[PDB]
Amino acid sequence: MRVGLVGWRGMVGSVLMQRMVEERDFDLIEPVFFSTSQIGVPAPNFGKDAGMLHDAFDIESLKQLDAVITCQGGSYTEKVYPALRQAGWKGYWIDAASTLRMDKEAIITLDPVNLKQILHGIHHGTKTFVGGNCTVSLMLMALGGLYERGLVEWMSAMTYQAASGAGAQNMRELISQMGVINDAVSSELANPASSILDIDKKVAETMRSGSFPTDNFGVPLAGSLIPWIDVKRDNGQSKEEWKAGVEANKILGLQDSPVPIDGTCVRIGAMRCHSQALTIKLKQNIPLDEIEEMIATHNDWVKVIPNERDITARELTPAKVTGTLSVPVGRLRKMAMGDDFLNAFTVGDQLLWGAAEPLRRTLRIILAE
Repeated sequence: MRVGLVGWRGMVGSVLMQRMVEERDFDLIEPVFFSTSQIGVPAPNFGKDAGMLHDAFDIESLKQLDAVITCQGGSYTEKVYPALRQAGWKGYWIDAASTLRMDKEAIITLDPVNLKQILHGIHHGTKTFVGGNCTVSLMLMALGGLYERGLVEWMSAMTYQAASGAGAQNMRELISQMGVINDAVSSELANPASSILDIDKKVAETMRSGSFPTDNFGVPLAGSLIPWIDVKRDNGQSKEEWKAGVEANKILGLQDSPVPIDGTCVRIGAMRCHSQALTIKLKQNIPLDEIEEMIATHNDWVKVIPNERDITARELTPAKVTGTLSVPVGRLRKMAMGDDFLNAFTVGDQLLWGAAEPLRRTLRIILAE
């Protein structure tokens, strides 16, 4: 099967390859790599020889591919996806960008959760599959048990989003900022007896000095947070706080009867793991004993973390999760407001499940058919 990869050198594109190499995905497909900067040059060899690089903007070149997995982003998809369809391409388009997520002809992929919805589409046309928003898919990879059973009346989400979400450049800024802040009070920290409030004062001035590296975020992220992600919408939500409902239901396939979901999406200085604090409103007071099972059983990556202090500290943090496909969820307890009020805190790598993993898995699926 002739599959082209686009935007594969990018940040997501890279995790995508690492994983395809790990799962030997390259053993069931004839790969063709795409670039926009220097066609003709040899192509990467992750294991097998894949010839040269091809023109990612060449509609004619793509027409000869059965599959296209692009992590090249929206601006690319907007031009090339259309051009490719109208030119009669009936092949499979596996995209990471949000562009086609809300299109009728496109299925948002997250099999662990919606394998059903995917297979229907596979046999019944559907050639355009898009991955879901980093926040939503990690959320579902944790609360998959409850949702799949329509057990949820509504959910309130307050997030702790990693910088990776914004782009590679932002991660760099985050660590530069952390650097710039230590640099300001480096010595004073050494002297175990300096003035704590003086250390603070400086740190504050620094983050405040225009010379603080904020070209990518606009304001400081390290040592602060930004209670707004993406563009403002008509009502009060941001497109980030919005992709929540619309996209979540689409997957759950329940748009004319959708579970209410809203909350505040905040950026915190974490590298690549999104974290969420959910106020889950269930419909029927269910024993926590059973919520854990439904949850724990939904898929092989969600991991329930005993609501015990010490272990939660080791286990439910960006620190532990980053880089892994594990999706911890803990602090599971009924809340001060009724036994149909379930509290839950989850951590998840945004580059894997929140972006790349679904894509490669989807391929393996479409193949098993």
